[PDB]
Amino acid sequence: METETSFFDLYDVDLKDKRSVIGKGAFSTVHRCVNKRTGEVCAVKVIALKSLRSSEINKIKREIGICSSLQHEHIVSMRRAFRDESHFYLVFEYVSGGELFDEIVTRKFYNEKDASACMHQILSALQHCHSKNIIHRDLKPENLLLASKDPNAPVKITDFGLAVIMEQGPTYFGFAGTPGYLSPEVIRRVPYDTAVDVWACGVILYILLVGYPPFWEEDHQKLYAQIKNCQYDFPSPEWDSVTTAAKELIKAMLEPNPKRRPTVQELLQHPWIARRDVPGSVHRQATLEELKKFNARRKL
Repeated sequence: METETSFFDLYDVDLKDKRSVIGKGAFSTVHRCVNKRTGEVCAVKVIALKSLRSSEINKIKREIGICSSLQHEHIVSMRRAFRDESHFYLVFEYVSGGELFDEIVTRKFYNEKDASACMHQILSALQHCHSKNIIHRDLKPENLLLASKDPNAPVKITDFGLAVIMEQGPTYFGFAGTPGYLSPEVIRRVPYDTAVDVWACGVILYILLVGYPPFWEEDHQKLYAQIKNCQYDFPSPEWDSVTTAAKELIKAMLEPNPKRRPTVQELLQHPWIARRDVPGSVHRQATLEELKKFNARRKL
């Protein structure tokens, strides 16, 4: 990262203007900035250093190393990273399509084939991550973005703040991730690996098909219990119109034991992902309505 040059020397943005703010998070704020030299529109992630403990700062530096190691079409590319005496500035490629789940609910047509295109992009990005021994650890709809408000815009995964680098096989990296997408191995606090990402994909794919998560419980202890014992189902009637290929793919992605869980490469070679005509074609309006309820529920 550039510790000598100021972000404000290479990029232009008024951090005080409201119309510059792309996103407001609890630990950072993402503004729309413009490359002074090239005119490229970018999303800078501003992180004040003020109240930050050392663990948080090194978490950020970890995110910078990992994000710089990653150059893939379906990963939001970090252009450059800056650190001055008060702020981190993580410049990223501009992403204007918003969250994937916020856009699916606005589609007039959505079927398993669309869900398979999304999952294909997510899986390919994950294949690039795991190839470099990177575990995202926190895959969730908030991290699944669309590059543009255009149809057929690419899905890009993002937010590697919780990402870890696995050097020596299954390793304990701590208990992190959002509860609904936590892998059983992480809940058990045993050493884990890239398989945890696969787990989240399963949970995500499930949602992509029906609009509600397989593990939903307000009590996080009963939720972690459901995840450990792999207590989920395909309720009628929503799942009766789903291909058994998708159902089997989710059953595989949600394998309670990481050793029996497919790698992302194996998933990318699954017929529901690789064959353009295995996923169902019928429009799933119920998935869209349930997904509006879901999007509403997670924010609140």
